[PDB]
Amino acid sequence: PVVVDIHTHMYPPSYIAMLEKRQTIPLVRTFPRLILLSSELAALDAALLPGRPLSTHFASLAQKMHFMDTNGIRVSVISLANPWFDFLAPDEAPGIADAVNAEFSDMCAQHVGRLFFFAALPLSAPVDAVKASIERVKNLKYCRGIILGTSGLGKGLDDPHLLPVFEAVADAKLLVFLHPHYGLPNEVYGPRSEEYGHVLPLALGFPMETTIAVARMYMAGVFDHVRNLQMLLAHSGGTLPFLAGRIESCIVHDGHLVKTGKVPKDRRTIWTVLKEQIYLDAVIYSEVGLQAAIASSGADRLMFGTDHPFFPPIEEDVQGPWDSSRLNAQAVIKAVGEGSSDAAAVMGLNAVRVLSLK
Amino acid sequence: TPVVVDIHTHMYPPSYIAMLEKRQTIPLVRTFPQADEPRLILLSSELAALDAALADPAAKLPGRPLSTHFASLAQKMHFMDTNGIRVSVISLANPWFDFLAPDEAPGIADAVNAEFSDMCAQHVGRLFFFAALPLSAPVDAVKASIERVKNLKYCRGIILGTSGLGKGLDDPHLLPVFEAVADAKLLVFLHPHYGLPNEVYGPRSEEYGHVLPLALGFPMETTIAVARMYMAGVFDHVRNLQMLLAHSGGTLPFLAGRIESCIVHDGHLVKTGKVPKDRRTIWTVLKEQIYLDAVIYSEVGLQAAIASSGADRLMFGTDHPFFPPIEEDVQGPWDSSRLNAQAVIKAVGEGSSDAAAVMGLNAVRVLSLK
Ligand SMILES: [Zn+2]
Ligand SMILES: [Zn+2]
Repeated sequence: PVVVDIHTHMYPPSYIAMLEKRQTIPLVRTFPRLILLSSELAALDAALLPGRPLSTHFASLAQKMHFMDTNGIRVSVISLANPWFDFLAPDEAPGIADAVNAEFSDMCAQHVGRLFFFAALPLSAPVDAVKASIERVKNLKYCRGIILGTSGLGKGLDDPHLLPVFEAVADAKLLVFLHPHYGLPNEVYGPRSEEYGHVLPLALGFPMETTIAVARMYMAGVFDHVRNLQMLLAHSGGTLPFLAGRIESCIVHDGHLVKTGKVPKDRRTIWTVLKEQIYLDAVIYSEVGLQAAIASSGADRLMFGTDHPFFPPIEEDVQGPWDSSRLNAQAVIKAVGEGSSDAAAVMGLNAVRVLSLK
Repeated sequence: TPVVVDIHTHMYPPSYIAMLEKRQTIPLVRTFPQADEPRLILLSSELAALDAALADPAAKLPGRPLSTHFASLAQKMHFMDTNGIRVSVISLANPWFDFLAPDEAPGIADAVNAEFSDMCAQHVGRLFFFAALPLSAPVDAVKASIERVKNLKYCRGIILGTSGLGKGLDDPHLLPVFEAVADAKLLVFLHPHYGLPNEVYGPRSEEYGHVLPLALGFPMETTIAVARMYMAGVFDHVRNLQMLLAHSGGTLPFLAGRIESCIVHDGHLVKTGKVPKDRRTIWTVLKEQIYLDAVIYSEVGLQAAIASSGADRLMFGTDHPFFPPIEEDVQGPWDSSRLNAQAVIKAVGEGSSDAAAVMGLNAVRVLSLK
């Protein structure tokens, strides 16, 4: 069966030009260096070494195909990487989103049958412009969904003004790939965080941000309001499979919510949402986490990803197989067994079915 | 029939409650004219509701109800009898002595710890305790308190929060505290309280009750604190340190793989020699120096915890009395306790050797509960 990577990124050339133009994070400059995160500010100021290196791996389509060929991946569903268009002024974002989504469509056309994309949306623009962009991207060749950050329009996913956006994407039958970026306020990592490289913001901040975003969305009733909405969660839902039971217990034991009628007997539990409206990527690095994800959403709702090109080997050949991909592939084998139907499903067949790649 | 032990179960002695009643800023206990039962206001996430309640009689009561269960030893024993628990290892709840002034802290801690010992003496064989420390005081005052704690009947460990001496658990000033407790063979029960900066929950945070700070803030706090300890090499510098993590390690069993991948793929750490071949992985630490409570509410989470630390390193708890049933006239076991017992049964099977271990025999062995 076919191996599909649904969590894989590129920065197209026109997007790169935007980051070198910028004065504040997010930005790109030579010391090029990719400085995307708030946690990287202290290292940047000391260097004005900071952030992570900008490589050919972000920008080159040839490099993407080579990665796929050397890591046993047949199909990639590529997306613009964080932070997308969030920093752009409301009047300019639609035009830039258009140009970038056009570049992705054109890239996919270069390797017919091996490349599809999640489109990025001009979420700093008015809702009318966002809806216009949605209608445009659903008619671009090779587009198979939307990538969305946790901040939504700027006030998170429980923002009432975002509901028409959710409705529009759902009605268009576009899968929403939710992806972190803002992490947690750097103060939580304490006065020694610089000593630990990027480990705390990447290993903890990102998945925690995703969990909080989805929990807010769930608590605000978004999934009930937009019943046809389907969402794919980055990094196996962040921590959601592990905390789902705790969330449920805290809800049913919340005095205020129960007494104010927010916990009716017929409420759809987070477990139900996890099985009905949520897909999970398998970017989790261990069969321990992966088994929890499978138990939460079902093996028919888990999808292999690599997070290419963010985790290259540090000492091994960057042109050879990547450990950061192998770890996830091995997690699948260890959890459900090599050659099994579950393995085939997670490794690509689920994505083929859900994204109509067949 | 195997002994059932609850290792995550709390009390506030009347003297401690008296301190909170006198406080003008969180943490505090306050009575409002609307209700009769006092309000327990412990968390920074509760400040907005507290300020609104002080300025408006129509606003919702802030914090949670200060039920009699917090101070009543009789109600603790009733709870144990009605929930099939033979032994409780009780502990002062958050925020312990963290808020006390340095000068006063050691004396108060010593007295409160003495009170816990005396409570345990009331029901011999059924009650043990984790002691709390005066961590706002100088490190040598803390070490003096650990020495006293060593001498107390029924004490089997230390409970503490994530702030340490004030700079978190990776603070090198805290290393001798870990050394002293480890040398004393006192298990360290790490428990959340401080959560996350409230802005992370967004502008509609006040609409979701306590769900976000309790369901997310608490376990995330625990995960961050332990990850900091791990990255700072605390588990390597104090090889005999044994830690019990609240709420099945927060999120650690689910993120352990991600943490490991981020380490081995960190350019800075690899290039500066911080990822040597002989590094003890988080998986190794989880099997060798970490115990996990089973306060996770689902077999899904529980199975991940078991795979991470092993069935011999998981311990049943209830978090009594923080999650009472909301509906009146309710009889029998608390749902919040029953959920955890059912999670164990679903994960490892009723009457199994693993079930006996998680439900009490692990605690009996590790904490020498006879
Ligand atoms: Zn990514
Ligand atoms: Zn507790």
